[PDB]
Amino acid sequence: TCPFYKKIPGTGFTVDAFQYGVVEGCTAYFLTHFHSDHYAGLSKHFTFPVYCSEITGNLLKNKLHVQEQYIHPLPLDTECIVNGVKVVLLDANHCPGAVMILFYLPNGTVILHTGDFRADPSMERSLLADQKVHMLYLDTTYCSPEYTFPSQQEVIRFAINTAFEAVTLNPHALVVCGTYSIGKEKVFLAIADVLGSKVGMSQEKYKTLQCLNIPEINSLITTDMCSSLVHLLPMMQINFKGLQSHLKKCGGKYNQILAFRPTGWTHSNKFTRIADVIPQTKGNISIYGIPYSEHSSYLEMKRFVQWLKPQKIIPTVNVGTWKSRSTMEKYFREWKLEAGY
Ligand code: NI
Repeated sequence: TCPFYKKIPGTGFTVDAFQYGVVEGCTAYFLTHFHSDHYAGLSKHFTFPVYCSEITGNLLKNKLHVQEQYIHPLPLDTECIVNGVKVVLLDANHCPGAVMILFYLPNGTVILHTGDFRADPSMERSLLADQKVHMLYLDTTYCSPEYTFPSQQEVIRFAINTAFEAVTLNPHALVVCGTYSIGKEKVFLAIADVLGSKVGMSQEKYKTLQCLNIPEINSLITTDMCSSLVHLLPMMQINFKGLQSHLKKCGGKYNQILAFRPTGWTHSNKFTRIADVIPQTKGNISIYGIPYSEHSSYLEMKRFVQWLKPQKIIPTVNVGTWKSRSTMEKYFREWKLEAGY
């Protein structure tokens, strides 16, 4: 059965609720982004209306084989009427195609669902500035003060310089980047760009990337591994065993691997700076774990919520334990008392 935080009161709408069969009363199913916990249950046999961004729609069609007739793509930053209710989709600053959804209820209530997001001060000058929000359905992935990490810009600087230095010292070095879903493409794109290379990958991943409306993508990626010195591999394969095995396959083209594992937060954050991060090393192979997040830090989240001043907050992540729920409500109350709403 569909949980309460996936239902929108006073509508026939659900959000990211595809793994429960047919939901009684649902006239339209919203999908915020193309990540598997969120699309879980969609397939080519689905026969209800799906509302989403253009990019999420390209991926539903080509990767999941959902039929064209049930795909309703909406432009961003645009007031749209769906089943007689006004809605707006806004960029979530998560992965490609990810959105937040504003719902204007027929009774005058205004709801924001964030989907997954990385809060940013630029959201404070979207269409959110222009009216009040009564309920906030919030991505609470990192809702605790210990969850710190650098900006995406700083992480990317670190990766580019690490790669450029290593390959300038040893032109026979190969760079490998891990991936298991969409998101974080800037990591491998920025490294490839500084090395004057395209990114090589499997046919299945090249297909996924072609769905994303990235400018000049055909100049940036390829299925021809041999021509490229940046390779993507499934994240599971980013270990000494996997990478050794991969180095064999390149046929004496390369004598060293430098690899990057993008993670969310890791406890190495609580002591060490991005400047100071070191790899794990075995022989001619080095693996760097880098903290490239596409979710809000605690500080980013707190700033967004204090600016929005919602009357009620409904969390959508970490909801399964009494201790998590209780911890989150405490931070909400401090935030509210500090800012005066
Ligand atoms: Ni996500």
